[PDB]
Amino acid sequence: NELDVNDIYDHLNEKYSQFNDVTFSKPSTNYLKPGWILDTHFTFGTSSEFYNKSFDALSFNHVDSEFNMSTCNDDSECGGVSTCTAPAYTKNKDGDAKKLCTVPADKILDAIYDNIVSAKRSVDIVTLQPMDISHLNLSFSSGAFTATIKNALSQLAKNTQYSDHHITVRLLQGSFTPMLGYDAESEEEEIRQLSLTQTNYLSEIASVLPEVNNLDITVGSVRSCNKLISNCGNNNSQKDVLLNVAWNHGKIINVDNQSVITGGHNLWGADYLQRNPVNDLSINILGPIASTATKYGNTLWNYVCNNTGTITNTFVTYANGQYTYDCPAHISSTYVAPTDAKNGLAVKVMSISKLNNGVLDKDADQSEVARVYAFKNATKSIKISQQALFFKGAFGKVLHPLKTIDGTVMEALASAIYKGVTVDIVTSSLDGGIYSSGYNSEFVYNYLLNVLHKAPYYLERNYAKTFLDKNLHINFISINGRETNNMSHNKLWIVDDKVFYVGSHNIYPSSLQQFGVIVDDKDATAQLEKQLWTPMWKNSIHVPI
Amino acid sequence: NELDVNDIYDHLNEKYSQFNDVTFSKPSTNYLKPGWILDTHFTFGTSSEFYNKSFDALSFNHVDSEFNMSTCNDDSECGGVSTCTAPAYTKNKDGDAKKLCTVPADKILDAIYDNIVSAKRSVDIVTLQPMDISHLNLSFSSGAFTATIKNALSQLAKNTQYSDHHITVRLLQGSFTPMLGYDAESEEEEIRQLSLTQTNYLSEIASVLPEVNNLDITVGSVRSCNKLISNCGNNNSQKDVLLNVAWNHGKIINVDNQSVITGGHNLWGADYLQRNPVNDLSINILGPIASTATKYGNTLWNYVCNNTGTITNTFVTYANGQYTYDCPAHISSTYVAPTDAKNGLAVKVMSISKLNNGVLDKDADQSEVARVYAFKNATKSIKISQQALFFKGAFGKVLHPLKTIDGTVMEALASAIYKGVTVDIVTSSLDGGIYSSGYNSEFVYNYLLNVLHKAPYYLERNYAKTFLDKNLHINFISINGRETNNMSHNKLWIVDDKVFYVGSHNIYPSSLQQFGVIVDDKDATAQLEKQLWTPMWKNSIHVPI
Amino acid sequence: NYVCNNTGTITNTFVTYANGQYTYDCPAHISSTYVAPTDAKNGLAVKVMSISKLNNGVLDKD
Ligand code: NA
Ligand code: NA
Ligand code: NA
Ligand code: NA
Ligand code: NA
Ligand code: NA
Ligand code: NA
Ligand code: NA
Ligand code: NA
Repeated sequence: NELDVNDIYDHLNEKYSQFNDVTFSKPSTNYLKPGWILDTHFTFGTSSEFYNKSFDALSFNHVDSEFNMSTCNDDSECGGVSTCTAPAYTKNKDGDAKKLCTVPADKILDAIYDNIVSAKRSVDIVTLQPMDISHLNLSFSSGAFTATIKNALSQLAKNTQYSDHHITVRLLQGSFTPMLGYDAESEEEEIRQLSLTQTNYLSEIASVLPEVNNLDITVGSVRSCNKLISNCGNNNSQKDVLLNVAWNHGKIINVDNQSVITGGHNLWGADYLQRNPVNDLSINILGPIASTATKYGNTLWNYVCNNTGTITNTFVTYANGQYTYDCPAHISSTYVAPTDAKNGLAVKVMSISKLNNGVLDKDADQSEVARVYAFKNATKSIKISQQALFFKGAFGKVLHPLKTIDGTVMEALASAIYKGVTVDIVTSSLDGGIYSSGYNSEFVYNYLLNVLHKAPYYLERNYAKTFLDKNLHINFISINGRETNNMSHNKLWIVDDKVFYVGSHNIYPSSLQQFGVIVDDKDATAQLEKQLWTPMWKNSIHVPI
Repeated sequence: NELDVNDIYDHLNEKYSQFNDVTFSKPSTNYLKPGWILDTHFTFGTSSEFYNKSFDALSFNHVDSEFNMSTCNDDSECGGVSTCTAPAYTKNKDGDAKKLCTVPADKILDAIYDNIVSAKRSVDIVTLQPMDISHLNLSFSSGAFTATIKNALSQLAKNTQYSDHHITVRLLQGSFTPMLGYDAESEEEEIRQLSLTQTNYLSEIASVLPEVNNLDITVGSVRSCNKLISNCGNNNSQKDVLLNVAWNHGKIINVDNQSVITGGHNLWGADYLQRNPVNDLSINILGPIASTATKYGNTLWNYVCNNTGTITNTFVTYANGQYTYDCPAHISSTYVAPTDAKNGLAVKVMSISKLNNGVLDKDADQSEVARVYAFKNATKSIKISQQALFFKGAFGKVLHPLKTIDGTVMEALASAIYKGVTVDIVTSSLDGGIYSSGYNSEFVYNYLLNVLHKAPYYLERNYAKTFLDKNLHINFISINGRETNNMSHNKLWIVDDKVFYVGSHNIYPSSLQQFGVIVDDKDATAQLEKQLWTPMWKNSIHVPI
Repeated sequence: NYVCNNTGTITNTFVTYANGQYTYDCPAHISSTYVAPTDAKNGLAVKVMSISKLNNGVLDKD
C-alpha cells in the first residue's frame, strides 16, 4: 500500500458515480516524451540580477517587441543565462525566423508551437483571461505567447492548405465578473467589452492567415456565476462574498484530441518569460487522457453555446472569410492513437475536474475530494508546491481549503502529520506582490496546531507541536536561499514519490472551474523531483519562528 | 506662511457650504490636559520578548480573566515594563479593585473609565463591531475594554443615583455586512444575530447595575449599504465590489457633550493591551469640538431610529428595569463649558467627517477633501503614519485613495514631492497579518513615480526618481529596527509640524463613514512628535529601493 | 448622440475601426459650424431651409 491512482478512481466512483467521465476518468496509459516537464523559472542558484541580465541587449542590438527578448548574432552578444537561438516559433507568416537571446523557460513556447503546427483536426485552448491591471482588456494571451500562437496558426494554415477537412480551433477564457471598471449591475456593457477584445484577437489572427485557408477559429469567454449575494452552486460550509462568483480557471492546450499541455501556466508572457519570472509548471503528455481534456472543453463550450438563460456569455467565429456565430460546442472525444504514439515513458494517468458553481450540478467538485483522499492515504511523504494555502475573504476572514465528504486538505495533512508522514511545503513568498502567499508560514503551522487540538485528536498544544516540528516543513520559494520576494504559481503535490497532480486547482479556495491530471509512476515522479522539486527545495527559505 | 486650519475650513465652506456643521466645523478653541495623547504600543527601542514579559505571571499569581494581566502584590512580581497597580477601572460593582501588572498602554482604559464615571448627562460611544474571527459575534468591545466599560457604568450608576434626571448612554457599532456565516441574501437572519448579541451585551451591563438607577442605556448597530452590486452613494471614479458596502468606522467616546476620546482605537483588548500590541493613537480633548462629535453621533442615530428606507438596522434600550425601543436619536449639541474647562493647553481644532455612502447625500465626504488640501498646501513637511495606503479589491485590483474635486491623496503627495516638501511615511509591516500594510514600499514609490509621469508633470521616469529619492522616505513600523512583523493601525498625519489629524479615516480607500479632528498648534504637535512620531520613526525600518 | 448614450437598449449598436483596431469610440458629434470651401459659390444660388422629424423616442414628442 503506497497509494495507487486506481484507489482514487474507485473512491470517486463509489461516491460520485454519476460524474464518471464528467469530472474524472478511469486511469489510462499515456506517454511522456523527453521535455515533457514544462517547468519555467529563474535559474535556481543564481541571482535575480544575473538572470535578468538575460534580457539586456548588447552590441548594436535591440529588444524585439513581439517576443521581448534581445536580438542576436551569436552567443557572445547574449547576457545572463541566455544563448543565441533561432526558434521556429519566431517564424512569421512569410517564413523568416529571428535570432534571439533565449532562456530555458522558453521551452514552453517550443512545446506550444510544435504541438499546434502539427494539428490535423483540432486545436483546443482553455485558459484564464489576462488580468486587467491597467492596460487594454486583453484576451487569451499576452506578450510572447500571443506572437507564438499567431505564428503557430500561420504555419498551421500552410501545413493544412490542401486538407480534405477544416481544422477546428477553439480559444476559450474564463473572465472575471464583475469586470474591471464595471459594477455587477452592468452585465450588458461587460458583454460588449468582452466581444470587442475577442473580435480584435480573432481579427489579428485572421490578418496573418492566407486569404483562403481551412481553419475555423472561434474565440469565446465563459463565466458561470456573478451572484455575489448567494451561493454559486457548491456544498461549502464556508460563506464569503469572494466565493460567490465563478469562471473557468482550467488551462489546456489540446491538439487533435491526442496531445495535451496542461498545468498552472496562464499564457501571460511578462509573468513567466521576462525579468523576474514566476515559477510555474505544466506538462506535455500524449494519449487517451486527451479525451478527458476534450470533454472538459466540451462541457464549457456546451455551456457557452446553449446555456439559456441566467448569465450570458459571448463568442465569435472566423471561417471561410466570414465572421459567424457557428458555435463549436463539441469536438469528438473518441481517442484515436496516432502513429508512433507509444513512444516515450508509459504512465498511468487519470483526470479530475471541478465543474460545479453554475456549469454542472453543485455536487460536481471531484478535484477537491481526489486530493483530500490522496493526502489522507499517503504512507511516506507529501510534497506540496503552491502559490498559497489560504485565501483572504472579502472582509478579512481567512478562507481555508474547501470541505469535502472526506473533510478538508488541512484535516488530511493533520492526519498525515499525526501518523508520522513527512509533509514538505513550498509556498510563494509573502512579499510576492500579485503572486503572494497571502499568509506567512507561522500561520499555517498554527492552523494545523488548531486542527490537532480539536477533531478526533484532542491534542494538547505543546504535544501537538512535537508532531509538527518532526514532520512538517514549510518553506517559501527563493532563487538562491537569500532573496525574499520571489514568486511561485505552482499547483503541485506529490504523494509517496509516486503520485502527483498537475493542473489548475490551487489548494487555496475559490469557486472557479478546474482541470487537472494525476500521474502514478515512480520513474516520472523521480524525473520531476530531479528537475524541479529538489533544486527548488534546496534553494527555498525556511522561517523558523 | 505655513498651513493654517482656517484655510482648510475656508476651502470646505466655499465648496461644500451646505455641509457646514454637518461634516465639518469652524475651528474652535479646545483644551488638552496632561495625558491627552493616548498612544498605545509596545515600548519602542526594546524587543517584543522583553515587552511581552509584561504579561507573565509568577506561579503563585495568575492571569486575571477580566483584564488579561497578571495578578500582583508588589512591583517585584511584575515583569517586562509593567508595575503593580490597583486601577479604578478594575473596581467592580461591590467597590473592590484588583492589583494587576499594568503597562503604559492601559492609559487608554484610565481615560475611558475616568471620563465615563464623571458623566452628568450623557455617555455617547461610537465604534466598529469586533471582527468575527471565531464565529463569536461579540458586540462593541472585547477583552479588558468590556470589563472597563461595565465597571465604569456600575460606578456611574452610583455617582448619579440621586440625579434629578436620567443619563442617556448610547453604544453604537458599525457592523460588517454580509456578516460572517451569512450570504448577503440573508438580511433577516443577520439582523436577528445582531439583536441577539446586543441583547446579551446589554443584559450583561444590566446585571452589574443597581435594580433602580437613572441610566437609560441603548445598544445599536448601523449599516448604510449592503448592495455589493452597485454604488453606495459617492463620487468615486473607481469601482469595486468591496467599495459597495458601508457601515460606520468612526470611533468616539463623548461624555456630556464636552469630553471626547477619538482616534483609531477600536475597543478591542487583545489587539492593544496584551502581547504583541498593535500601535495606535487616540486623543482625549475637552471643549466645543465635542459638539461636532455629538452631531456625528446624532446623524447616525437618527439614521438608525428613522429607518429611512431599505436597509434595516437594530437597537434596544434598557431603562427603569425594562427593555424598550425608546430610540435615543438626539443628544443636544449646544456646548456648555464646564467649570475649570480652560485648564490645559489651548488649541485650535476643527472636525471633519465622511457621512455619505447611504447616510447623507453622496457629496458628504469632506474628510478626504480636507486631507488632500492639507497635503497640497504643505510648505515644509508631511509626516504620515498609517496601517496602509492602498487596498486590494475583490479580484486583486489595487484601489488607491479616493478622488476628490481637488484630486487624490497620491496626486497631492506627488505635488508636495515635486515642490521639495519632505514626505515621511510609516506604514504597518507587510508581515502584519490582520494589520498588514498590504503593499510593499516599492509599490508606493512606483505608484508615485507613475503619477509624476502623467500630466501636469510629464517627468521622464529616471529623472522623476530623483525627486522621490530626495524627498520621499517610506518606512514601516518596528519596535526596535529589527523585528519585521510588527503592526500599526494609525490614521495619523502631520503637516509642517503644526497641523495634525486624529480620527478614524485611513488613507487607503473604503466606503465607511468616518469622524476625525484637525488640530492646529505648534506646541501640541511638538508634544505629539516627542511622544510618538520621533520614537516610532527612529525605530522604523527602511527598505531601500 | 442617441446611439452613443443609449447603446444596448432596444436595437442600438455600433462599432468603430481605426488605427487597425476595433473600438467603441462613438462619433456622437461632428462639428456643425459651416466653413465655405474655396469656389463654393459656383452654381445657382438658392434659398434653402431644413425640416426634420426627430419624434418618437429620440427627442421630445413635440
Ligand atoms: Na517562468
Ligand atoms: Na522563477
Ligand atoms: Na533576451
Ligand atoms: Na477551448
Ligand atoms: Na497541445
Ligand atoms: Na480548496
Ligand atoms: Na488586557
Ligand atoms: Na494591558
Ligand atoms: Na504606522
